[PDB]
Amino acid sequence: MAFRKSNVYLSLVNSYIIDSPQPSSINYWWNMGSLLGLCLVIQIVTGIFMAMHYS
Amino acid sequence: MAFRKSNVYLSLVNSYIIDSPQPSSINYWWNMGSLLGLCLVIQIVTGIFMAMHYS
Amino acid sequence: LTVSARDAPTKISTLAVKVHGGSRYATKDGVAHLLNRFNFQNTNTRSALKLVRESELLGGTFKSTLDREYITLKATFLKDDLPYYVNALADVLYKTAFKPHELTESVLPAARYDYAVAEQCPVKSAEDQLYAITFRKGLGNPLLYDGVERVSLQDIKDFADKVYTKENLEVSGENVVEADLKRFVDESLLSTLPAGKSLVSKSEPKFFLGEENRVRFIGDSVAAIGIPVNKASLAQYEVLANYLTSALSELSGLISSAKLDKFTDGGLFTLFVRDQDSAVVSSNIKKIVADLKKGKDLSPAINYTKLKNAVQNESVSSPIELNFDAVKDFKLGKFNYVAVGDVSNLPYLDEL
Amino acid sequence: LTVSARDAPTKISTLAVKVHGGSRYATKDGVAHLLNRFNFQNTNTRSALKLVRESELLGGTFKSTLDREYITLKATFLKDDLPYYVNALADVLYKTAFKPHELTESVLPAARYDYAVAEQCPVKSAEDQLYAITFRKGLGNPLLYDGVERVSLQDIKDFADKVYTKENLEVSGENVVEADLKRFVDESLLSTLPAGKSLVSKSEPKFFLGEENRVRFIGDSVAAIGIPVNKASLAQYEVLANYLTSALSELSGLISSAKLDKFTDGGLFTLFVRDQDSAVVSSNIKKIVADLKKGKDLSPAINYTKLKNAVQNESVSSPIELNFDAVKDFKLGKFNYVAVGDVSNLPYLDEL
Amino acid sequence: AEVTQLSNGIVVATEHNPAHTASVGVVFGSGAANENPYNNGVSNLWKNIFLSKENSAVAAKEGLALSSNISRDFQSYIVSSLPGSTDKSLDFLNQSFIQQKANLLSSSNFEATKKSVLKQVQDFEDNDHPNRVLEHLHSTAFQNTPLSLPTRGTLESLENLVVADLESFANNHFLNSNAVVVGTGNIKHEDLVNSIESKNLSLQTGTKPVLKKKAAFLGSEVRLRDDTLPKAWISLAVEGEPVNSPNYFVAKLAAQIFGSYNAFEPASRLQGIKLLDNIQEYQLCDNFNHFSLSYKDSGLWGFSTATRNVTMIDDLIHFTLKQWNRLTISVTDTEVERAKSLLKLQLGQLYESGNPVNDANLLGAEVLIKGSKLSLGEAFKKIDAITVKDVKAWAGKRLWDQDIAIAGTGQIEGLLDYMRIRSDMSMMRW
Amino acid sequence: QSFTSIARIGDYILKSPVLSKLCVPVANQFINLAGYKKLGLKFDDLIAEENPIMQTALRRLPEDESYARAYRIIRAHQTELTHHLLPRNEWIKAQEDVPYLLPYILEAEAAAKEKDELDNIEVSK
Amino acid sequence: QSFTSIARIGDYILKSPVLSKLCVPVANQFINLAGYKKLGLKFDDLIAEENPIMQTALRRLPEDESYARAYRIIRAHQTELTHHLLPRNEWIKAQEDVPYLLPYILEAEAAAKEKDELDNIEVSK
Ligand code: HEM
Ligand code: HEM
Ligand SMILES: COc1c(O)c(C)c(C/C=C(\C)CC/C=C(\C)CC/C=C(/C)CC/C=C(\C)CC/C=C(\C)CCC=C(C)C)c(O)c1OC
Ligand SMILES: COc1c(O)c(C)c(C/C=C(\C)CC/C=C(\C)CC/C=C(/C)CC/C=C(\C)CC/C=C(\C)CCC=C(C)C)c(O)c1OC
Repeated sequence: MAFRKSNVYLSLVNSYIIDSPQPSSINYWWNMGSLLGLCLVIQIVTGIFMAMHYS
Repeated sequence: MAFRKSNVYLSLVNSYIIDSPQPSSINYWWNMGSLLGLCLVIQIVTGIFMAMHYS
Repeated sequence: LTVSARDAPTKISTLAVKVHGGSRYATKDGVAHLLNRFNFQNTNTRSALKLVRESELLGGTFKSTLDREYITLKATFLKDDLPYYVNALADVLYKTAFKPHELTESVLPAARYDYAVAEQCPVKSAEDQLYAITFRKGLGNPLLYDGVERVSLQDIKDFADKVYTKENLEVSGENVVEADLKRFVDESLLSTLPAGKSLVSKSEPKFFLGEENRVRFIGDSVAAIGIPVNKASLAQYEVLANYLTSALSELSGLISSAKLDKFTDGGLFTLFVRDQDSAVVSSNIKKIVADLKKGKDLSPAINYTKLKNAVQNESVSSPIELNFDAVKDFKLGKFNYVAVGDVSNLPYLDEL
Repeated sequence: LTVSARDAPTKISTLAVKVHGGSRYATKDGVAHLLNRFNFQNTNTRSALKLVRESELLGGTFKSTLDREYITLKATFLKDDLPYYVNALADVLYKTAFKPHELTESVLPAARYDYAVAEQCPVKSAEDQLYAITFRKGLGNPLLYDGVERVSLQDIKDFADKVYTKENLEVSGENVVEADLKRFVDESLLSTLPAGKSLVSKSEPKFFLGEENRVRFIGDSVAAIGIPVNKASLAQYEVLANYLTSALSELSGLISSAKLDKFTDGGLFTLFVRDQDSAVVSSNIKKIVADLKKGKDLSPAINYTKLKNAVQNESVSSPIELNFDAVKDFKLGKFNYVAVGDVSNLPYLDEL
Repeated sequence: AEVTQLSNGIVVATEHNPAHTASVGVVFGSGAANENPYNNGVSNLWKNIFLSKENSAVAAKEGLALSSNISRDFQSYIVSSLPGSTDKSLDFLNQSFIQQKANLLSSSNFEATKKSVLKQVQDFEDNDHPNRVLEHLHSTAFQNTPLSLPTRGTLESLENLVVADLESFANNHFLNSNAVVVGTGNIKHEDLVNSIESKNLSLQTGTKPVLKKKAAFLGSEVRLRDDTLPKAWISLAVEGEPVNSPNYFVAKLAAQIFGSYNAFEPASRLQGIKLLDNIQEYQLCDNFNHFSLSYKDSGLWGFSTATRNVTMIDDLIHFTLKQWNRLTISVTDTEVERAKSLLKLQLGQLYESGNPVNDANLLGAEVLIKGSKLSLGEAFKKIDAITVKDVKAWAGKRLWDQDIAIAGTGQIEGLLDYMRIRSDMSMMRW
Repeated sequence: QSFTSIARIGDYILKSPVLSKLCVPVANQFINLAGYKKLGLKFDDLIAEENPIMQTALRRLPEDESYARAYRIIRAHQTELTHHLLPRNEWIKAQEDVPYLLPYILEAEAAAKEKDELDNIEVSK
Repeated sequence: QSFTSIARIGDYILKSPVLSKLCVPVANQFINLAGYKKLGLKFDDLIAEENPIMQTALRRLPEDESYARAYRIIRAHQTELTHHLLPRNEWIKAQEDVPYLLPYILEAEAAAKEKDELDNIEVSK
């Protein structure tokens, strides 16, 4: 099978992000969850770099 | 099937910690890995409680 | 509507509704099988589930058996609960729902498993082959459903219409007060059934002799002979079967089984030679056909084959008796033959 | 060791080693099948893999076909590469490895699929049934392996020993210079084979007439008749088959197929009626047996059935010819019959 | 090996080799590609009365055998004789296509033939899933364009066809300028051409057919999902080569590189095809076969496949298309050389079978398009001259980042969307 | 809420000609405003199916209705994603908007309710 | 390291009676010190099996040897976990310590090596 399927780490990525079967009709309201993951990343990255200077 | 198998979170616990098939003959040298997980927990817990008082 | 009975000082009674609707009379192949498998499904007042849950609490079970001639609906229970099982059996005969989903979910699976159990026992494949070549379209009809011709839900319903009638059945209770039984049958849905006709034809079934069939089979090899019997010449073949299955005959340890299937209008005698390899099957039957062709008897089992033909207690309701203290001699005329198994290593009809 | 040939100004030659080792001569059931499936596996000098990879680069393929009589090892290639394919075919006949794992991994699977393809086409189930009842143990041997009796690796080897001999085979090259071919055959492992005996018996195969078999089958229904022919009376049956499969006969659109299988010592005529439901199969054959019983011909196809019996180009190496401009009349004596399919709805032999 | 073609009033083409029998026939330069959406199936119907019990008995008395073939670009009616009767075949041809071409279309004959091509085309759609899929491939690949019409016609245009439609078609396409008379077997050129120039009478000479609009490939798909079928059958193709393309042979060779496969044939599992390493591990299919289909205006290059592995169809498609990627970038010398040898072998087995009816169809179709037949030895010269550089230049134009056409039936839930398939027509590069 | 319960309340209203003449017009207008018919759906296509009753029911649906439900659902998703409604001549008409799955659902609920009753029956001596 | 290569080196030593008399005694003593025979194992039971060659080889092993390998391996694990050795009368004797799997391994390596050779053959005109 394709490597993205057979590899132990990549198959997680494949089943969640690549081949994951979505209902054809979901609208832009279903985009909020990815925006929440993005938000979580923005908060963590900017917080760590600030922590470097914070007392 | 048993709940420990059917539940989404518990089945992870079951397949890693409960029903996980081990070779009958592994000796005490195979106990070090759990001791490493324990160490990681001791370091994190004691570090967070100290961080509360650290400048 | 023949309502028999027989009391006793015991605790277990057994109602039984015999019905002339086995494979003998079957409009399409296996439909009698499907209907037998449809009994004790849902009625219009009682689900299959409730019937079981109720009868369990009372202390009795049901069961529906298929013959080459009879569909028998039997019920075994504690004595004093008689009316319930009379009305339960009544309900089934008069008004089973025949829902399309009961067909697909319960009846077809149960029948498919029935056919599968039988598909792997090579004496039964033989016995079926024997019937099909002797009586070519009567008792030689397939016992079980296998889907060679379509059977719809309607065909099963149409067949239930023909076969479940007042003229085509006999109520029969073992360990029952005949007074209360007749009283309960007439006071039920039994007496409110249409009574069409019975197909218990008196005319002897037309069987063809000197017939043989060969079926290839992975497993044990079995060679079988089958002889058509007369309506009156059947009680000698009965002693023959019990002679061949006894320590009196020298060739008893050369065969697997021998029996006479008694019907309402004749019968069929069967002999089964079965073993692993084809060499031992060839010899053990080539000997039998040669040893019975120069046959014998001298009424040696005449009290033993009367013992065996008596210990079939359920029989009573039993046909001809003193036909044993009559004829004691036996030849061996023309018969029918089937080879099942290692076929390229089994006798043809020529060399027997 | 009959080495035939025939040149031409073309680019594709085809070597072919015919060998008398089909189902006709088969010590155990299907062993000829297994051996045919074992050809072009590993030799002792060349693996099956290398043979393919080498022949591909040259530009030729191999192939091994099974008949009721012949195992033919054929090779199709570009013209000027002749010696290679002569020695390749030589290698196979003389020294195939017969490794136990080749049996389990390649040969048994390939044979199981062969049997499966044939198990689902009901005319072939019929054709096999026809052979098995006419010639009861010669050409009526099973064509394909199905495991009813054990066949070990040794049995396949023993059979290769009997059948692969100088006396039991004929080299035959289409589009080849006979000079170089004979030169290459004698200079190879072909001439270094043991030459036992040939089992091409001249005596007419003993066939039994008025035989019938009935096989139950889920699918299309097919009724077939099969007639034993004479060594000399076969070329009239050939025109019969081509008459029934032509617009001259009114009953051509009532049958699926009709043919004569010509052998070295006689033949078999077959007629196939096949359709979905059992009603149309019953009629279309009940008519044929009645229409040919009061048969006819008047040599209408005598040039057409000579056209068809000529356009079989590969045949040449062809038997009797001018037997067509001889007899033109046809009755219909006793034959053999098989019903496959909806069996409880198909004619018996009686009513035809 | 011969090719003698000369034009009298008609155009006569022959190829003789001492074999056994001789085949004579007329091959018209118009097929299903010349029909409409609405009279689609008229050619197939013509074929079927030509072989009707009435016409077929008249030939079998004389010891003649009948054969016909409907294609996309062309159409052929063929009689096989026994080779001295090469004259009595020309009698049956003219007694049909002048005399009986007003007697074959009798009310009772037409209705019994129409009833038989209806059971025929219905049986095809119900059961022949590989050819059904391949026919729908042409349908979507060439939609609203002559090559999209199926050769057997559709059930709906068929059952609404009348005698006048046969007539109108026959009067526009069975003309002299749209005909070639073909003879294969063993009979000489001057043995046939004299029997033709024996009788004159031109019949509708000077009449041309009707012109049209050119065929075009459109990247697209038709998905005939049926979960009750036990397999999935798929075909996938790019725009290939027309006959008389410079790359006619490069295309055919490219298809031979990946070739065809049958999982149950031991020998097939051993071929020198790199794709087989991928697909055999999890058994991604029961069979595939590549093709380079060529017609007058266009063609299809791709593959067809059948599989019971219905949860891994995406790996089948992915590995197959990654192999095809290689043709542009990394195909090896020895792959090309293997294909040359096997292309010759298969092209040989086509052009020289022991059956003259095939020879006639191959001769007829060729001479109708280019006015001549390229000899088998001339083809081999072209085949041997192909380099790795040629295949790469071809694939880079026809295969790499090009639209595809897809068709499938059966359990094709696992056949991913178009864009996923189409993205695999190339690879990421720096 | 079970369909047995919706049927109880609904049938009570439907019979009593006081409520029947009062409510059904309200209900009819609610159904038109809902809009599912403009997507080519029947109400019974809308029932949430991820539970054992509805899986039993859908299993028991005759083939031809099953293939039809499948088409209507696929056609609804495709139209939804294009942000259109169907051509009006393709809308489901009120005569077509039948409770085709309802009888299978009610049958399965009754079977289930009986099992629950029988698994919990008390006994008195 | 392939078994084809171990066999090459080993057979060269085994034939030349200079090395053969020098090494085999060393090798014999190494094998006794290894100790696997005291657990009831044959050397070939010890070969790491998680690769395609060894899976091909084990697949091709006759039934009776396969069941025997299975017992010896299970018996070895049980003895290992009890921190004992077997009774000495149960040890594998040198006559029994045969290379039973070696021929299947060598056969599979050759088949594999040929495929790799044929997949990569160059052509010269
Ligand atoms: C889900 C993640 C987080 C959320 C919602 C969050 C939210 C906030 C908020 C509301 C403030 C005050 C903002 C203001 O200045 O008015 C803050 C301050 C701060 N956060 Fe976070 N935070 C997150 C993660 C982190 C992480 C992982 C770090 C890493 C050390 C971090 C470090 C800090 C620091 C250093 C400050 C003080 C600087 C400042 O006022 O912006 N934060 N955070
Ligand atoms: C794998 C985990 C960790 C390791 C191996 C580790 C190791 C260490 C070491 C070697 C020191 C110096 C010890 C000394 O005083 O001589 C230290 C100090 C410290 N660690 Fe960690 N640490 C870990 C995780 C954490 C975490 C998650 C925190 C949370 C904030 C933390 C907070 C601190 C603090 C506050 C100190 C200074 C107090 C002290 O000197 O003990 N540590 N750590
Ligand atoms: C079936 O439904 C789905 C669905 O499954 C998915 C996956 C998506 C797509 C959305 C996503 C995949 C979101 C995924 C994201 C997450 C789960 C993020 C988890 C959170 C984190 C905070 C990540 C961890 C990060 C860190 C530890 C930070 C790293 C820190 C660094 C590099 C510090 C560097 C600095 C120095 C000085 C060294 C859908 O849209 C969707 O419906 C349409
Ligand atoms: C097949 O082989 C296996 C095997 O699979 C397993 C699982 C085991 C058994 C061993 C394990 C399961 C080890 C598992 C442990 C881990 C993976 C730990 C991961 C690490 C962590 C640091 C956990 C995360 C913890 C935190 C974030 C800390 C929580 C903090 C708190 C509560 C702060 C509280 C304080 C305040 C003020 C609120 C084996 O022994 C074994 O071979 C014999």
